[PDB]
This record gives sequence, C-alpha cells and structure tokens, in this order.
Amino acid sequence: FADTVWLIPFYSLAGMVLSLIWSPGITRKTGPRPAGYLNILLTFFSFVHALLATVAIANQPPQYLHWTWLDVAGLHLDIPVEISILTTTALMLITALNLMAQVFAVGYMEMDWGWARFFALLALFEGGMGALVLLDSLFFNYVVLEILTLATYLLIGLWFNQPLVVTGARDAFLTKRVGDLVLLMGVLAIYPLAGSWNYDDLAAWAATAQVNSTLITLICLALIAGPMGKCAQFPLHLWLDEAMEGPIPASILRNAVVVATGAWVLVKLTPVLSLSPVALTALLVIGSVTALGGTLIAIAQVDIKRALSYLVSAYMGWVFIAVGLKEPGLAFVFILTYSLAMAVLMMSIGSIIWNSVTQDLRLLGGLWSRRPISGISFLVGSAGLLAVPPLASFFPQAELLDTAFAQLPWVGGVLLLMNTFAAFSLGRTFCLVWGGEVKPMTARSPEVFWPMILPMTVDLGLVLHLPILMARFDWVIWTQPSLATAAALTITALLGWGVAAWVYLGKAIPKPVQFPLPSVQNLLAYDFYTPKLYRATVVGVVDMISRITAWFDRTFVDGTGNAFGVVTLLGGDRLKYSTTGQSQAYILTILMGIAILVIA
Amino acid sequence: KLPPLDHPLADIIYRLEAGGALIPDTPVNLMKIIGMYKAYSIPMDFYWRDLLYLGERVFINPFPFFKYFPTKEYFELPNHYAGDTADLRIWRGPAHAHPELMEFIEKGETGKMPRLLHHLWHDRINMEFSEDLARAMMWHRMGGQLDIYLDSEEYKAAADKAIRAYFKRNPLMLGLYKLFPDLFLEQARQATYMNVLGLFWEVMAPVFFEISDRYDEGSITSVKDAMNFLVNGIFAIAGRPIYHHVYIDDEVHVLVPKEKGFMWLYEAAFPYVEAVFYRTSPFRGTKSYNAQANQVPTDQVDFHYGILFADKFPVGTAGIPPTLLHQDMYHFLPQYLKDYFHQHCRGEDDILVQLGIAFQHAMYTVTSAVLQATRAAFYYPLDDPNPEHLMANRRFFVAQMDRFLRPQYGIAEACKIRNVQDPNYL
Amino acid sequence: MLTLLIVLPVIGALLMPLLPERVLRSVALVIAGLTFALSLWMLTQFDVHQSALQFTEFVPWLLPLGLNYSLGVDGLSLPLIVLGTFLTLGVVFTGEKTGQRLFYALVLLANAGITGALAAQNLLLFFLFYELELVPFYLLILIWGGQRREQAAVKFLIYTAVSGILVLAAFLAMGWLTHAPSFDSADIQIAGLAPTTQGILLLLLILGFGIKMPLVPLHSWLPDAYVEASTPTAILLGGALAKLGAYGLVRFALGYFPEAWAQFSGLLAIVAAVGIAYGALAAIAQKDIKRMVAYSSIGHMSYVLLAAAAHTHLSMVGAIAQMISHGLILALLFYLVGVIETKVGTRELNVLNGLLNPLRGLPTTSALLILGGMASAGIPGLVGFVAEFLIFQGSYGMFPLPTLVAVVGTGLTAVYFVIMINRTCFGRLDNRTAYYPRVVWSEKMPALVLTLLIVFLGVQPTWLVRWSETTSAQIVAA
Ligand SMILES: CCCCCCCCCCCCCCCC(=O)OC[C@H](CO[C@@H]1O[C@H](CS(=O)(=O)O)[C@@H](O)[C@H](O)[C@H]1O)OC(=O)CCCCCCCCCCCCCCC
Ligand SMILES: CCCCCCCCCCCCCCCC(=O)OC[C@H](CO[C@@H]1O[C@H](CS(=O)(=O)O)[C@@H](O)[C@H](O)[C@H]1O)OC(=O)CCCCCCCCCCCCCCC
Ligand SMILES: CCCCCCCCCCCCCCCC(=O)OC[C@H](CO[C@@H]1O[C@H](CS(=O)(=O)O)[C@@H](O)[C@H](O)[C@H]1O)OC(=O)CCCCCCCCCCCCCCC
Ligand SMILES: CCCCCCCCCCCCCCCCCC(=O)O[C@@H](COC(=O)CCCCCCCCCCCCCCC)COP(=O)(O)OC[C@H](O)CO
Ligand SMILES: CC1=C(/C=C/C(C)=C/C=C/C(C)=C/C=C/C=C(C)/C=C/C=C(C)/C=C/C2=C(C)CCCC2(C)C)C(C)(C)CCC1
Ligand SMILES: [Zn+2]
Repeated sequence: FADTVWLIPFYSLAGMVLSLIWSPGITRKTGPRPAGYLNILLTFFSFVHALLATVAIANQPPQYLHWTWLDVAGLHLDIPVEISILTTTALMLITALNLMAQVFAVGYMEMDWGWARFFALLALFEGGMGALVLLDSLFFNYVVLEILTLATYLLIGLWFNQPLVVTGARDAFLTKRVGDLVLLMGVLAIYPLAGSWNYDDLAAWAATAQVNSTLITLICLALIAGPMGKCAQFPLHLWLDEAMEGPIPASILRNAVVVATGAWVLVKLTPVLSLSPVALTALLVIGSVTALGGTLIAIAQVDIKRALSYLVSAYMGWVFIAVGLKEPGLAFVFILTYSLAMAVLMMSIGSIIWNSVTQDLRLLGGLWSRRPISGISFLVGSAGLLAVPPLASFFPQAELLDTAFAQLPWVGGVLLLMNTFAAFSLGRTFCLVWGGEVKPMTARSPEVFWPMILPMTVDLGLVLHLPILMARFDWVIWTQPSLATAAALTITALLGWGVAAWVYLGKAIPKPVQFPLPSVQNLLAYDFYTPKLYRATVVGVVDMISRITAWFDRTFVDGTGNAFGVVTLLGGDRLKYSTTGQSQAYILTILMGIAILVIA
Repeated sequence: KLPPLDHPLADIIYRLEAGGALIPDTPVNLMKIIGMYKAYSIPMDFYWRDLLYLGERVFINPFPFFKYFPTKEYFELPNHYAGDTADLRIWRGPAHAHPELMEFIEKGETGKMPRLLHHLWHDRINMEFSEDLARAMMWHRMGGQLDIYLDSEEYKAAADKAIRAYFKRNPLMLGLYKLFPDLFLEQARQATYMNVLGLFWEVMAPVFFEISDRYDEGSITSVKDAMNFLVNGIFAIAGRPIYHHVYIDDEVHVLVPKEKGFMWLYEAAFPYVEAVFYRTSPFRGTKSYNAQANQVPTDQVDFHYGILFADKFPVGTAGIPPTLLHQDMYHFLPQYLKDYFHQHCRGEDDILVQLGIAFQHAMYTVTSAVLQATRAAFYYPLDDPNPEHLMANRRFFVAQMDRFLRPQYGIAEACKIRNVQDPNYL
Repeated sequence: MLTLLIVLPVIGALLMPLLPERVLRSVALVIAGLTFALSLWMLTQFDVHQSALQFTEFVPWLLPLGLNYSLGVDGLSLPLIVLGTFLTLGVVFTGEKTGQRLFYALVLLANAGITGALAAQNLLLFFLFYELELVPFYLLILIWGGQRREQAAVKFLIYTAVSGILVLAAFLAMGWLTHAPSFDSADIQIAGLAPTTQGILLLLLILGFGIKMPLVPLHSWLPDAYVEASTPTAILLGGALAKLGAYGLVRFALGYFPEAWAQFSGLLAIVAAVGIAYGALAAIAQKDIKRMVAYSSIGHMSYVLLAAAAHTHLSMVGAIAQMISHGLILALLFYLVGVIETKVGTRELNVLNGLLNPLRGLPTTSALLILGGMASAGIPGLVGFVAEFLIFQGSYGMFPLPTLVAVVGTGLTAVYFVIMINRTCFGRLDNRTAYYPRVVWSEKMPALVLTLLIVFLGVQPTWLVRWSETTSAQIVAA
C-alpha cells in the first residue's frame, strides 16, 4: 500500500459519524454496543493498513505529496502529506494505542449508556492524531491542533452532570486554547519571514537566515508557548490535574495525545527554534522546572489518577529538555517508549480503580497476593520508564545524559535528579496500592474480567520486546556506551525506588507520613496552589476589567446616548409653556418680533 | 395511641405505625407500582438464571467470552416454586420460564435471529447490571453471615479442590494457580457472591409475578395490601437454603454446603437491601472520585447511592448505571402503563425517565415491606396495647428514618423521599 | 433581473392585505422561496473574472434629483444579497404565530429594501432603500419582542435615523462639491478634490455607517435591540442591517476616498482592535445569553473594520468572508437561543443548566449551540476560522499590533462562549423545573441547515471566496 496511507485519518472520521447513530435519542432501542464495536473494527483496519504501509517503506525515500486547500490572492494554502518512515510508524503507534484503549473501554465502560458520545470522540482523536502526524505544514499542524482542543473539551466533559467536570473541562479548554492562540501569533509572523510553512521551507529558511535576533526570539517564544500549553507544562499545567475526570481517555490522552500533540509540533520546529539561542535556554528552563515540579508534586499526592498525570508533565518536560539540546531524534525515540510504558501504567491503575471504587491512596492496600497481573504490569511499566537498561526507555535517556554533559552540564544534574524523584513516586504508588496491610475499601478485590487485562497484558508484551526489537534491526540510540554514565541512571532510579519501598513496606514509620517541615507537604500536595494563582493573576484581572467594561457600557456609553434624547424631551416639556394661553401675551411676542428684526 | 414527637419526617412515621405505606396510597400510585413489578420481574427472571449459570458453569473462566448464553436447560430449570413440583408454590403459573422472556430471547426487538447476533446488535437483556449488583454486595462485605465463613479453612480447601478440578485440562492456568494461589481464589469468591445474588432473585421473581396476578384478579386494592403480600412472601421464604454447588465435567463440588445453615433472609435479603437499595457504590457521572475533593465517603457505611437515593432525571445519559436496567425494563411493560406514560411529559420519548421514577416508587414500597417485616420479626405488632411495646416500634422507625436525614455528604439532599410523596414527581 | 429581486417581496407585502390566512402563510413561503431561488440562479450565472458590474439596469427616474433607477451587482454585493434572501426565507419559515399578516408583509418589505440597497449603483437610491429599511424593523421590534420592547425599539429607530442623516449629509455634500449631476455611482461622481474636506466627508460616512455596522462606541443600540426582539426579528435585523452598514462603509468610504482612508488607517486599526477587545470583555460580564450573542455580533463586525483598515487584496476577501460568516453564525446562534428561551422559558445563565442530557433535557439544540459557539470563536473546520484567518494574514503586512490585539479578542470570544456553554449545556437538570416541551421536527430544520452550511464552508472554503476575489482586487488595487 503506502500510497493510500493518507486515508487513515478518514477511517476513524468515518467512525465518528456512524457511532452517533446509537446516541440514546436516535435508536431508543437496543443501543450502546455496536458503536464501540464498529469503532474497534475501524481502528483495527486502520492499524493493519498502517503496518503494511510501514513494511512497504522499509528501505525507500520519503514520498511527499500535496493538495491545495485554497488559493486566494496572496496566500496559497498547501496541504502536504509526508510518507516518511517516522510518519507511518507514528500512525502504527497511534492506531495500536487507540485499539488498546478501546478494547479497554469495552470492559470499563459497561454499566454506562453513553458510547455514542464516548467512542465518537475517541474516533475524532484517532483521526486528529493521524492528520497531525501525516500533515507537515505548520498551518495545518495548528488546524487539527485546535480541533483537538475542542475535542478535549467535549471529551473530558463526557459526564457533565458532575460539577467538577464542567470545571475541569473549562480549564482544559481555556488553558489549552490560549497556548494554541499564541501559537497562532507565531505561525502568523513566520510567513513574512519564510514565505511559507511546510516544515521544509522553514528548514531551508532557518539554514540560511540573518534576520533580527529579538524578532526570531519573540516568534520562537510563541512557537514554544503553543506546545507549552498543549503538553501540560508550567505554568499551563493545572488543566491536566483537572483533566483526570473520565477514565481511559486518560489512558490515551496522557499517553497518546499529550505525547504527540505539542511535543510533535515542538520537535519538528527544531530548525526554527535553533535560530535563537535564547528560546533554547528558555526551553531548557521550562522543561527542567516542570520536570522537578511534576516529580515533587506526584510524590505528594493521594489520588492514584493524579499521581501519574504530574509524572506525565515531568516526562514531557524531559522532551522539552531534549529538544532544547537540538536533539529531535532522542525526542522522537523517547516518545515511543514513554507512551508504551505510560499506557501500561494507566491501564493497570484503571483496572485497580474499576473494582476498588476509591481512588484514595490512603484507602487502598494489600493487593499483590490477590491481584499479580495488574501489579506486575505496573512494575514493568515502571521499569520501562526510568532505568533497567534491559528495558527500552534507558537508551534515549542515556544520550541525553551524554549530550547534557558534553554541553551545559547543570541540565544533566536535573535529568539525573529527575530520575530518582520520579522513581520515588512510582515506588510509593506501588507500595501503597499493592503492598502493605489490606484496608475496608479493598477487603474483597476480585481481579477484573478479560477485556480490561487483555490490552494491559498485550501492551505489557510490547514494552518487553521494545529492547529486543531494537536489536534485530540495528537501531542504535546511544552510540558510545561509556558505562560510567550507564551506571548512574540505574543507581539513581534504584535508590529512589528502594527508599520508596523502605518507607512504606518498612513499618518503621507512621503510615500517614508527615514531613519534618509540615508547610511544604501541603504545598506540594496542592500543586503550589496553582488555582489560587490563576484566580489571582489572569482570571482576577480578566474578570475585574470585564465587570468594569460592561458597567461602563451600561453607564457611560449608553447614558451618553440617552442624555441627548432625555434633553430633547425636557426641551419640549418645558418649552410648551411658551404658549401661555393669553392672547395679549401672543400679541406681545408678535410685537417683540418687530422692533428686533428691525434692529437686526 | 402515642403523642406526636418532633420529626420533620414524622408525617411518614405516623403512616408506618398505622399500617404501612412509606409512600402515599392513591390508586394511580399503585397502578404504576404493580406495572413496574410486572416489568421488573421478567428481566429479573432472566437475571436469576444467568447468575446461577455464572456461579455454577462459568465458575472461574479466564475468557468467559459468552457468559451471557445460558445453556438450553437453564431456561427449563424449574424455578423452585411456581408449579406443581414446587417448594412453597407462589405464582401459580408455569415453573420453567416465562413466555414473555422466552419470546424476547427468541425475537428480541428486531426479529427472529440467532442469539449471538442478538448480542452483537445490542438487543439484549443488559445482564451487566446484575453483575454490577453482585460485585456491589461484595466489596461492601454485605453478604451476611457467610462472608465471615467465606474466608478460610472450609472455603479455601473447597475452592482449592474446585479450581484444581476445573483447570485440569490446560497446564498454563494450573501453573498460574500454583504461582499465585490467591488470584483465582478471589475470583472463586466472586462466583460465590454471584450465586448468592442469583439465589435471591429466584424468590423475588415469583413474588413480583404473583403480585401482578393478584392485582389483575382484584385482590390487591391498596398499597397496604401490596406491601402486606410482600411481607408475607418475605416471611414464607425466610428459611430457604443458600449454597454454591459448582458443576464441573461429570462432577459437582460442594463449595458452600447446605449443612452450614445459611438462610435466605440473613444471607441474601437483608445484606442485599442495604447493598443495592442503600449503598450501590457511587455513580461515575454524578460524583467525583477525586480523593482531595472530599465528595465520596471514606467509610462504606455512608454510601448513599442506592435506588432509594438515586437521581432519575439523568437517565439514558453517560455515566449512570441504572439506565442499563431501565432500558431492560422498558419493553416488558404492561399496556396500562404505556398508556399512562404516553399521555404525559414528552410522551413516549422520555419514557425511560418516568419509567425509572415509577421504579423508584415501587422500590420504596419494597423497602417499606422490608421495614415492616423487620419490625414484625424483631419487634412488636401494631395491634399491641402496651405502651412500651409501642414505643419500641417508634424508636425503630425513628432510627430507620434517621438514615434518611444524616447530613454527612448531602445524604439528606439526596434521599428521594419527601420527593416521592409529591404527586408531581413523575 | 434584479428588478425581480426587489419587486417580488414588495408584491408579497402589498398582497398580504386582502388575502385569506391559509393563503397568507402559503404565499409568503412561496414568495420568499422564489426570491431565494432566483438569488441562487443569479449566483451561478455570476461568471467570475469580470472585474466590472453585472446584471446592470438603468432607467432615468427623477432627473431634478439625480435618482436614476440604476442597479448592478458586483462580487462584494451579490453574496450579501444571497445571504439576505436566505435569511428572509428562514425568517418567513419560522414566522410568528400571532398577528401573522403584518409580519410577512413587513418581512418581505425589509428583504426588498435590503436587496435594493445592496444592488444600487446610485447614491440617493441607496439612501432611499436605507431609510426604507429604517421603519419596518422598528415595527418588528415593537409588535413582537420582550418586556422592554418600546424603549429598545425607540433606541434602534433613532440610532438608525441619525445614521441616515450622516449618510445623506455626506452624499449631498459629496454630490455637490464635485458639481456632478446624476448621483449614480461608478460615474461622474469623481472626488478629485482638496484634503481637509475629504477628511470631513470620510468621517461623516464612517460615523453614519459605523453606527449601523456597528463600531465600538456607536453600538449602544445593538444590545438593547437584539435582546428585546423575537428570534426571527433578531436574525433578520442582525444579518440584513449589519451587512448593509458594513457594505456601505466598505463600498463608499473605500471607493470614494482612497487618499483619506490611507491616512485614517492608522487610527481605524486601533479602533477596530479596541472594538474586538471591548465586545469580548463586555460579553464576558453579561449574565443573559442574548446579550452575550449581541456582543459577539459587535466583536465580529469589528473584524471587518480591521480588515478594511488595511488595503490588502487578501484583507478584503477576508472582510467579505467575515461578513458572510458572521451572518451565518449569528443566524444560527439567535435561532438556537430562541428555541432554548421558548422551551425552557428563561434566558439567564444561573438557572439554565444541563441542557445536554438525551431524554429529559433538549440535546440537539445544545449540541448545535456548542458547534455554533465554537464557530463564532476561532476554531478550524468552521467558517469563522477561515474568515478571521484571511483577515489576519491580510492585516499583518500592515500594522502588526492591532492584528495581535484582534487575536487576543478571538481568545476572549472563546472564553465567554465557553462560559455560556458550560452554564447552559453542561451541568445537571433541576428536578422541579424540568419537563421541557418536545422540539418538533420542522422547527429545528433551519438550525440543522445553517449548521450543515457552516460545517461545509469551513472545510471546503473555496465556495466562500471564489465570488469576491476579482472584485476585491478591483476595490483595493485601484
Ligand atoms: C458537537 C458536535 C455537534 C454535532 C452533532 C450533530 C447534531 C445532532 C444531529 C441530529 C440528527 C438529526 C436528528 C436529531 C433529532 C433526533 O433525531 O431526535 C432528538 C433526540 C434528542 O432527544 C430529543 O430531544 C428533542 C429535543 S431536542 O431535539 O434535542 O432539541 C425532543 O424530541 C425529545 O427531547 C428528545 O427525544 O435525539 C437527538 O437528537 C440527540 C442525539 C442527537 C444529538 C447528538 C449530540 C450528542 C453528541 C454531541 C457531541 C458530538 C461529539 C462527536 C463529534 C462531534
Ligand atoms: C545519593 C544518595 C541517594 C539518595 C536519594 C534520595 C531520594 C529520596 C526521594 C525523594 C524524596 C521526596 C521528598 C519530597 C516529599 C514530599 O514533598 O512530600 C512527602 C510525601 C507526602 O505524601 C503524603 O501522604 C500522606 C498519606 S501517605 O503517607 O502517602 O500514606 C498524606 O497525608 C499527604 O497528604 C501526602 O501528601 O510523603 C513522602 O513521600 C515522604 C518521603 C520522605 C522520606 C525520606 C526519608 C529518608 C529515609 C532514610 C532512608 C532509609 C534507609 C533505607 C536505605 C535503602
Ligand atoms: C493575548 C491574547 C490571547 C490570549 C487569550 C485571552 C486571555 C484568556 C485568559 C483566560 C481568562 C479567564 C477568563 C475569565 C473567566 C471569568 O470571567 O471568571 C472566572 C471563571 C468563572 O467565571 C464564571 O463562569 C461561570 C460559568 S462556569 O460554571 O464557570 O463555567 C458563570 O456562571 C459565571 O458568571 C462566570 O463569572 O473561572 C475561571 O477563572 C476559569 C478560567 C481558567 C482559565 C485557565 C487559565 C488560562 C490562561 C493560562 C494562564 C497562564 C498564566 C497564569 C499565571 C502564571
Ligand atoms: C460623543 C460621545 C460618544 C459616546 C457614545 C455616544 C454616541 C451616541 C450617538 C447619538 C445618537 C443619538 C441617540 C439619541 C438617543 C435616543 C434614545 C432614546 O431614548 O430616545 C428618547 C427620545 O428620543 C428623542 O427625543 C428623539 C430626539 C433625539 C435626537 C437626538 C439627536 C442626536 C444627534 C447628535 C448630533 C449633534 C449635532 C452636532 C453637529 C456639530 C426616549 O428615551 P426614553 O427613556 O423615554 O425611552 C422610552 C421611550 O421614551 C418610550 O416610548
Ligand atoms: C485474562 C486474565 C488472565 C490471563 C491473561 C493472559 C495469560 C494474558 C496473556 C497475554 C499474553 C501472553 C500476551 C503476549 C503478548 C505478546 C506480544 C504482544 C508480542 C509481540 C511481539 C512482537 C511485537 C515482535 C516483534 C518482532 C519480532 C520479535 C519478530 C519480528 C518483528 C520484530 C520486533 C520487529 C488470567 C488467567 C490470569 C485471569 C485473570 C486475567
Ligand atoms: Zn455479550
């Protein structure tokens, strides 16, 4: 095939219109299941197509093609698609992940009547993801990037009867829209400079460019701030903490959307972002800050679903760091491994939640003996994210140690440190959900049925084969071994996980652990009071002046338009008295007419 | 016979002390109640067969792909008492199945198709709601006195024998059971709770069958008589046994024995009323499980999410379990209720919402029958001359109405009563 | 041909009296549909790459006044006429179920006036059809409407009457300072005179058309006359009159004073940016839905001024596309909000809730409301994004700071539309106040057609632009 791969984003776009045939007001009889079934069928057929297209482009050059969206006077909106290897590979990655999450949803979303609304939005992501990875125009890489913002709004707000979803979906749309809107300012000021937006004309332009320093500084800062909000990075990160309403888009959003929506735009902008060595240092700063913050906050959480989204923020800040060192290959490689591991992690946590209703880490307990798979899957998804050079996420985080040590060493000091705190979080998330004494809420925890642990175990296999899948085909990631640094990440991670296990499986400390400093514990627990920050700086401003403007309109403008009228009323109501009703007065006015016009 | 005391719910206690009727006793209020019983009894008649199929034939199936296709003979399974060879013989009608249920299995809502094709195209009996209840009785520990028995040294041995006899074909599963012996041992417990719940609905299906026939004849004239029939049927069956009896190839494994002395009232009726009518783990599209937002309780004693507390206007929307039953309880409707709904709000469009409100009404009288049976069992009758014997009943009713007022987590701002007493709630 | 477009609604209006009721409604539908279909046929035969007038008609009428009956349709004018006729067909289809004989008459008269004013190559004839539009909309605001009809209606009247004055004051003047007879445009009317007077005439035309468009400080009739008007009245008024004002401003103030416009561009760009920001920030604070949508109209009309402040060939295709997009989107939003107010019986943002769940709570007008609100804001796949992006790409080569402020205004538009959708569609239903009546099949047809056209023109946008590509070139490149 490989010449019709551009039809992949339509299969799912054909499932996003057909699944709505079953929404509860259209069928009213026998509804809720074949919508999901046919969406699974479409996803499987689009994954087979992508696999075949990848096999057919094993040893071949990128065969671009393009259509014309519209050609008005000045601009020529070109929609080009690239059929390189990393495009069909990303299509496989997206469709397989959607297949896993949808087979999961078949099991999780029972006892739920909205499958029209759920699987149609899950099909509109699988289509949007494909259209984002295929199309390589900075303009059409923003069109879908905004359509997916709208889709995120309706998907988080799936069950809108819950008052904390209509508040989480509000932030998830506004926070993610502002970033996508300064990205518009950036894509808008790159046309007079480069004459196009094709990721190739931009590459050629950035190769030979001598334009102002502050100008490209500003436009690349905008190009940063777009994906900065799309990838849940500081300070646009509260939306992800509140986007944990509605399980398993969370298994796909934190895993297949957050990973290849802003990071994909940020990586393909490496040639442009390389032009200013200030956008790069700002990129390093943002990535490192969000990594440290995400790890430290994930350590201080009690909700198992929010003790993994901050880790998502941190491991996307890692990609921000990598792309800050002019290393796009490392980012494209690490997205794959991180996505596989986080899929296993989120599916295991979802399986625990489905049968152990609470999400409080303080209410979940001994599950290892009675729930093995869901535990070993979590453990393997853990090992495939930090360390264990056997597992595949080690390789891409090895070059970023060598590269961050060759140049700008302090950044490595974060990447190393980010490897222990992120290991202490997962540790305390395993030692709290699977180890320890069993508690009332999880006193009787049956393992879940076949559709929730099939994808989980099928996705647990991919992670175990990734390392060996990069052996058969010599896809070397970190050229120089230099085991002096390969023995650092492992030591850091193992140390973190070990201290985590000791603190919680040690019964040598009170279990509701308190920090020597109590004021920082309830500061990392409330993510540095980011909401109280928002409602203070932006909202508080945008609201205040808003309540001014309307009031102004209601008082100064409107009134100024009414005063005239009112005056013209008074001028008539108190000038009728000139007709006094006395004929002698009328003759006086007639006589005052004369002897005055005679004077004038 | 006693003074008025203080309560805001006192107007209801004076009705419980004098007869019954946790809800008013108008004729339009009882037509819908009996129609909802008739509508809820046929899917229940499938539920109690499929749950027994799960508890005996699908004991621990890693891939119970079908799991909702009971064998041909489980529709011929004699309901222990409906016919000639009955055990207590209520609901005179045939004791094998229901013609209406067999018709729906045959033709569904489209036409005479194979059952597998009736499943893929949903057209089913929404069996996932009965499993959710079975998993809701467990995890609340509310099984009765066998949950304490369902722990060790008599069950673990029987479960071990049953599991080793079940997987004997494939050594993959056998080997797995050797590594993690508590993995399939907790799935055995689940099949046991499935069997318990399926044995509870082998009693309520004939009761709800026969009450509709009594209403048809004319023996039922007021809600008091309906709940009294319910109480009499409750006491009549309070002694029936509870067991598991997992059947494997040419073999039966006595998992929980009949000789243990588990009866229907203390192990399937009372632990069920509290589990599904009161607790019913929280809705996913109404409350946030967010651990910081202290919305879902921490103890399982304050789970106010049952049918008595449910919110039935968002029915047919995403994230709300009871819809699965209201679509299941919709095409088995008697005609005098379809006509009653068709001349009302939004007609035959929002029929699920009013069909669920009427179900709430019906379950209110069911739980009132449970209250009356409870007091007649553990306390004194209404026709008692002594004043202390009447103050005991009043204390019991005040305690049982205080469960409807506890303001821990808006448990008082749920609790559809004082809203069901309204004739304009439908 | 255009004479038919102008006379058929006039004939229907004169025929609404002396006609039996059943025939009253059927014949109104017939006349509106006929005018609409004729508009589409004209649009097909509009063969493009012409750069001149088409379908022209010239008759001498009132020689001592100029006032020749001189029609003619261009690329700027024809899409607006088709839009007016479509909106008229819709408004007639969902007409009022009360006093419905003086309604079809006045609606047909209003459409006649709009179509005439658009396709008129005579200044005084344009003003004739303008002040003809003046009064029937007053009658529509006055008979049908809300609690505060009278005040509201009066406001509209005067702020439109004053409008006429300025326009007339700037026609007569610029019709005599050039000693030209025969006020008809594209003709002896040639400015070619000294500055300091072109400035005054241009300011008169700005204040006379910016008060109807409406612009930033001249808008204070729009919130009062959109909210106290029934939904068909609101749709027709918004679309028709707003586009009449914008068309007037563009055509006259850019084809007659291109030397003064190039000097006032620097101020008009900042005025348009302030207008977008002002509309957005004033909509954010409102707690009634129709008020939010009215300020949406203000903000979306300021885009046309920002586009016209730059003489780019692109920034004028974008202006016409923004006019059409705002017409469609405002029609959709007003129709949906009218349906909601009818079925729910309230329009506040603190009692509306949960209008999106299937059975008991109005879910296909809420879904459409979320699709229209996202089209209004800048969201690709819909028409608003195409129009706004054409404007932005055309206006960045010129002054770049007002364009950035316009982008911020689009963001704030998204903000308040999300506010409205959250407090209107999401949430839970109040279980004492529910029991909304059902929505009948041929009552959500107009919204479901507008939605299809919006989603179509946003993914295949050529059919929005291929009509005003050469005409915009003739407008700015001259
Ligand atoms: C955001 C994307 C927007 C795209 C959605 C397209 C709009 C829906 C197309 C409808 C096709 C025409 C038939 C509709 C009328 C009908 O058949 O019965 C009307 C009934 C509604 O209930 C009925 O509601 C009626 C009131 S009312 O119609 O809903 O206004 C009334 O008849 C009675 O209440 C009740 O039964 O059924 C419905 O129409 C509800 C289903 C249709 C609405 C689906 C919306 C759910 C998805 C929203 C988000 C989409 C996300 C996916 C990707 C975008
Ligand atoms: C080169 C040397 C290598 C060493 C590397 C060191 C890396 C350490 C990992 C990083 C530590 C993270 C600090 C941030 C903690 C925080 O902010 O919140 C604190 C959180 C709050 O969770 C709280 O949890 C509470 C309930 S519960 O406890 O989670 O159950 C809840 O009430 C509260 O709201 C919730 O927030 O709880 C913690 O995780 C405390 C961790 C601190 C314990 C460190 C003590 C050191 C022990 C000595 C080692 C023993 C020897 C064993 C040798 C193998
Ligand atoms: C530069 C140009 C381009 C940039 C884009 C333009 C700027 C957009 C910024 C968004 C400003 C928020 C709008 C104000 C909302 C409001 O009026 O009331 C406040 C609303 C409640 O409004 C309430 O909403 C209620 C409805 S609802 O239930 O809340 O939904 C309603 O009933 C009530 O009347 C209403 O007041 O509550 C909120 O504040 C939610 C807003 C969350 C937005 C997240 C931040 C997005 C920007 C990222 C910030 C990064 C920097 C932060 C500091 C480091
Ligand atoms: C410079 C400041 C700019 C800020 C914004 C202001 C710009 C406004 C533009 C002015 C347009 C004229 C507005 C006229 C207001 C009419 C509104 C009105 O209310 O009408 C009243 C009465 O209207 C009239 O009297 C008509 C006379 C109005 C004439 C106004 C002409 C103003 C034009 C200004 C030009 C000045 C000349 C300068 C030339 C150098 C009735 O008020 P009411 O509360 O009673 O309403 C209810 C009604 O009465 C019940 O039926
Ligand atoms: C249900 C359940 C269970 C079980 C389950 C299971 C048992 C599962 C399994 C699963 C599995 C067992 C899975 C597996 C998987 C595998 C995979 C997924 C693989 C893959 C592979 C690959 C991918 C490869 C590749 C390659 C090679 C090697 C060759 C060529 C190519 C290359 C790379 C390229 C039980 C009983 C406990 C009960 C409860 C739950
Ligand atoms: Zn099935």
